[PDB]
Amino acid sequence: LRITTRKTPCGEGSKTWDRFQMRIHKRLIDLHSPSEIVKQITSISIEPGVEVEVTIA
Amino acid sequence: DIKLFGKWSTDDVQINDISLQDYIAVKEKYAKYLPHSAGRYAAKRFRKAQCPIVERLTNSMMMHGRNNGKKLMTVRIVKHAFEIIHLLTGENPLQVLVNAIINSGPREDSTRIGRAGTVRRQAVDVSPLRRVNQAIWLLCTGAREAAFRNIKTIAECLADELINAAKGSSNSYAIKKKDELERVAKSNR
Amino acid sequence: DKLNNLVLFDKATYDKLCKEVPNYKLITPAVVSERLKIRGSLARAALQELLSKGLIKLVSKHRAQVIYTRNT
Amino acid sequence: QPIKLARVTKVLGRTGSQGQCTQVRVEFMDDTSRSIIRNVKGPVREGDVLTLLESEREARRL
Amino acid sequence: LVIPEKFQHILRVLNTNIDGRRKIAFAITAIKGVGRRYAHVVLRKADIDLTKRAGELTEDEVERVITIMQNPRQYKIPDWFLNRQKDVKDGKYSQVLANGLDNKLREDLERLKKIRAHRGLRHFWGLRVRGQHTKTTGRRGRT
Amino acid sequence: QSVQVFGRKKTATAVAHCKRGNGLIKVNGRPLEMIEPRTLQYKLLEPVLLLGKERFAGVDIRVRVKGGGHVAQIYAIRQSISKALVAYYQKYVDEASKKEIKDILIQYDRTLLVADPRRCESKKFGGPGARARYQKSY
Amino acid sequence: GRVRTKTVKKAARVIIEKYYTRLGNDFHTNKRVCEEIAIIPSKKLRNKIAGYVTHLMKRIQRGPVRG
RNA sequence: ACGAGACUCUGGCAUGCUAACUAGUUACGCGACCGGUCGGCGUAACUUCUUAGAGGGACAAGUGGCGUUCAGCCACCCGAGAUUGAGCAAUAACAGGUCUGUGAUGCCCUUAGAUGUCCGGGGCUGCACGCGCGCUACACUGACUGGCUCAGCGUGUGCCUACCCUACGCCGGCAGGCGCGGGUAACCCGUUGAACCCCAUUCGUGAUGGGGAUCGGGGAUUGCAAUUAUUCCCCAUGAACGAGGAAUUCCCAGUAAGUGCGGGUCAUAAGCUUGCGUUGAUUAAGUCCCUGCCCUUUGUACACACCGCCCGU
Repeated sequence: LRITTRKTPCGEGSKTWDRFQMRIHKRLIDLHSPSEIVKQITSISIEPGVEVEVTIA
Repeated sequence: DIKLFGKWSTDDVQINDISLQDYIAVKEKYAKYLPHSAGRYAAKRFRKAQCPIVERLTNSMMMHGRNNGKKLMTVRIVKHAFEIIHLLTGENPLQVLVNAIINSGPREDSTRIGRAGTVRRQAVDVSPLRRVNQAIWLLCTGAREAAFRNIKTIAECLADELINAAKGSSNSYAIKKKDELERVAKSNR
Repeated sequence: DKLNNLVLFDKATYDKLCKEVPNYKLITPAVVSERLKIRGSLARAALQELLSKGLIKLVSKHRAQVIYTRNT
Repeated sequence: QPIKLARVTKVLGRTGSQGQCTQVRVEFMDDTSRSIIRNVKGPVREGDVLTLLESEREARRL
Repeated sequence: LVIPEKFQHILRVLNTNIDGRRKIAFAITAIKGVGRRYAHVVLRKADIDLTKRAGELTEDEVERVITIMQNPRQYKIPDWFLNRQKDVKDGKYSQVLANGLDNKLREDLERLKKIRAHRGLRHFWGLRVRGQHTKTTGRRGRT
Repeated sequence: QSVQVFGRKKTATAVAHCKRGNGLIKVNGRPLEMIEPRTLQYKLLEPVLLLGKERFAGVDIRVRVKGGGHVAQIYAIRQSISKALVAYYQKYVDEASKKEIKDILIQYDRTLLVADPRRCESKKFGGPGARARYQKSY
Repeated sequence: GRVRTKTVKKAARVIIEKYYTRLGNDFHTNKRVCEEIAIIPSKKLRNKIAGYVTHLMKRIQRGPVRG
């Protein structure tokens, strides 16, 4: 997510541009398991910063 | 057994100048079917002179305005005007071009006066590499000015300018500017 | 007012168009248009007509760069 | 002046207001007893041959 | 080839100073109402050999071209490709030779100046109105 | 089944799927000579006459190429073809012939099987290009 | 420019001084021993130190080392 | 010790590894002639192209030359690469800009204009004018159906709001409307079918098919009215320009230049700007000549520091 803004809060100076970058990473796993076992598996150990979603395939 | 394009041979060419033969490449391993190869010649010294002479000559063809960066158009206008010189003369175009370069590459001209000085100019030897650079530049520029404001189109001015430079006709821009450079060299002793 | 170059197949056009031109190896529309003082379009038309007459073989032509090669 | 080629034998250095001339020792392959300083123009390597229709002039040196 | 009779050098459609050396559809562009694209369409519809100039042709071709020109609606030319479609006062019909309707489309401009309208008076003053900004115009040869 | 060899130039990339055959060469629905430019055609023909038609007579390689630009799509077809031939020979028949063809290709063009590392450089603000800068008045 | 920095030069000096016995004439072995015997947080810095280590070893092969 | 470097992200190589019906390479029922085009399919060889995850790889490492025989520089077999590009970036400062970001702010407005609510309309879109960035042109290396071949960055279904990208058929040469919807996205646009290279038919040295107020009339968006109307598809004319006398920006290899696309712009709105591929250069391996800046020595009666100080009438 490259987005570029002007450094100065005014118009004075040289053309200076902040180039802010946010990177988003995606993982997918597909399993053959009943919903109870998947639910038990998911909430066994997590660390803040990752978003986990369970979807029907 | 490599031939330029499809019919030009690289065994009938001879330098017979000894001055600029390592900076002209038509007979050695630098033989190829297409005057379009990009390459890394212009990224280091001692490697810029290994580019084939026809490759450099077609590289310097495009210039001015949108015409720059159209190397394929240069390949077309080089196969053209080369068919034209071969039909006009009947001789091998590569040897004619080498003759034009030998006749057009200046030998001596003026720069700054030795240790220091800028009021006037002092005559010095021209390197073979800079002289082939100058010869190619004059060839291209004379051709494009000959096309400039003229009824005749491209692939003609290249052809006639090259053939006059090979023969020495004053209508050639390359060798007339050559003689001009040596006249400045003489006048600035 | 306007510069005059012949846009018709005229007496000067018909003269030295099929007998003396092949004696010169350089056969291109610009040279013809300069020799007999016509436009480029008429020179291209004349070379196309003489090609259709089955006189001289073709080498190439993109839009206006056409090459004719003799046999003698 | 007699025509006699000279081959580069050592690249002395750079001179000129903008540093474009190059001092280089050039030797004539006729007696190998003469090795004169020549200022030259343009990209000059070591070991090429410089055509010389004029040799009565010398480059500033020493 | 050489035509032995009736070669013209000053071609004339209607009080128009046009060249006879010019190619057909390259000289008839002098009409102040139609030309270029409309001319090409009209001559391609009238079945004229484009590969010929404006002198190596018979009079019938020019006659029928003029007839189809002065009567666009009679010969399958739509009411979208032309510049006299209905407008103020009364709708305009028939595009005729030279400034036969260019005078008609300048007299509406005259009306716009005579009624004292903002757009009209800006047309009178020499200030273009269709969206033209003014920052460097009217700087060379201004009064 | 491919020799798994690929070939690149600029952002373009080409791979020659390889199988036992009789030297029929095809590039994405077309053989090696009907490629459109007809002036870059010599660039595509470079290998097949650089080493001869006989070497391209006992292996069927189909070159699939994905990338930008015409000429950048070239220098990928040809390099992929040459390096696919060299890898096929190396892994199947022997090395002596493979070594001979590799030496031939390198001598003609050292960048015949190595990729060209150069890529378009990023653009920095205050200028249109990588190294060009906006004009200003003093 | 390829001039070594006093950080790389100083670390290579300390490595030669303290761990001479393990260090050899090959660059790659120098890299491995420098990784094993010291905490060098950057692969590039490891490699610069190993290269200076190799050059220093060649210098001792010449004979005396001044530094 | 800080800064430089180191650092991080990037650009390039691993047929080595963890592996992927949101990607393809391999799995075949016209085998269309008796060994073949597929993304015209003729409806379970597994990660090689694609995907950035962990390691590896380059270090002046080997050779030669120069060099305190140091630090290093130059040339080469080899190697993907022998200098990728950026980000950050010290001490001190400038009366540089910003009170047009806010109870984050030190002063006036308190007596019915105290803005905390509000505007119907015009302003920076209009001018005798000089200036600054950039585009369209400078030709027959250019054009007059363009007929056939591709990628790159990356954006997109919204609760302050139909306010998205839109695939497919219907309405018309046209801006636009209808439907079924595909896409919350490597699931759809998209295999992102533009710039280009071609041509065994048509421009030919004009002021013009190299060109724009091609003057004026035909157009319109499930949303306040397109008024010197910043939106718009159609139909000739024309100003002007023959490389632009001074003065000169900016340019070290996928660099300059050659063009198109995507965001910020945005209810429609790119000559701007910010990124992106797309073609590939004679040119430079140098220097202090100019313009500056830094350092050293030197002089100083300056220290508010030469925009200083100071003398006399």
